[PDB]
Amino acid sequence: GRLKELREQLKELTKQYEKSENDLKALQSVGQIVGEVLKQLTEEKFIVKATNGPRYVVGCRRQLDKSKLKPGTRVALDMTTLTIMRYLPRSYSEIGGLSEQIRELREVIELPLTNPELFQRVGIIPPKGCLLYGPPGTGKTLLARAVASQLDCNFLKVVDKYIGESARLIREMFNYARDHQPCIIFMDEIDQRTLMELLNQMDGFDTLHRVKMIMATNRPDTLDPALLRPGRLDRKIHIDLPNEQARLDILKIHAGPITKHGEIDYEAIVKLSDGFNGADLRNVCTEAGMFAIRADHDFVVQEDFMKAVRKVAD
Amino acid sequence: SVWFLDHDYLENMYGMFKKVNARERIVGWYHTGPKLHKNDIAINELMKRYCPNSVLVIIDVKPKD
Repeated sequence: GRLKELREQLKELTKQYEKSENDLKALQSVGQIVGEVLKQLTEEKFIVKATNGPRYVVGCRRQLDKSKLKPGTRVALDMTTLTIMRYLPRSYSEIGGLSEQIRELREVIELPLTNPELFQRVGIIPPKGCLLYGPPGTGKTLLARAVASQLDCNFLKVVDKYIGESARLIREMFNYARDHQPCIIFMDEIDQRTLMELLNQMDGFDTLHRVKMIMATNRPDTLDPALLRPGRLDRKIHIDLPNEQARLDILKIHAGPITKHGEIDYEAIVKLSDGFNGADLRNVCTEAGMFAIRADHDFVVQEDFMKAVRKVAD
Repeated sequence: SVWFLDHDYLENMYGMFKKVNARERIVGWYHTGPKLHKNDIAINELMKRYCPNSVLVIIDVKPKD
């Protein structure tokens, strides 16, 4: 017994001493100044700039793999010789009836995303994107992130020009987008010679990677005839008019994640208020939940929805 | 077979050098007398303890060509 602690003690005696050697050895590194490879002046020397601003010319130390040190590459240089060292780069249907959504949109979004061989054999460049238009909110604000669900891939939301940074950033993120072929760029709420210049990126500027850049947004008031011309904008999809039954389906979908008695006359509620909008039905559900919170009702009583329906109708 | 490497002096020099230069550490031993005296093997064994793979370097005071 008296020896067991001694065994563990030994591990301790080394442990604190272990750090001493690690601390002493660590107690000598002088660090380095971080900078970027501004350009490859020569296979032996290159022009770099430290984050502080000054620009120098340095060289690989032993083997810095110039093949991978293309113009622009973080590297830390010692402030005694300025040499290159370690380099380190630093719901499918939430709108009820979506037959319109799961149809033309699907057939024009995924079809050009799978078999480029089909079209190139046809000799026709695949359509690059389609435009959706109709009621704001349900058709515009909603079902916008849902496209990722429909395609099951993460998308990028892109909200004359100041300096042209619109097109500049579009291209600069285009490579990232192309790195993920299934990814779809969704420049919703997109809104001279930037929109028209915006018509030139799609033709070239790395647009041969099988991605449908759907310019689907009613926000732009001005419509470009060249864009709607076949090719660029293959076709236009009009957001369907809610029929007050799709409203019932939307209410049911949103009624899902809600605790309630169950005796909900959903048809009565939808007839009470014509929200007409999936976000309006979301607000209806939220207001019903709030009314339930009043008086501390874990459930939601029938009249609470009706108050919610009436409130939104205003 | 009469060879001595003061352990105390070796350890003390080791410690001093590491204190002034952490990155350094023993890598072997060196001796003169170009004709490698037969004792070398035995001595190397001692170094094998201090370093698992300790190399021996024989240096010449007078270089010819």
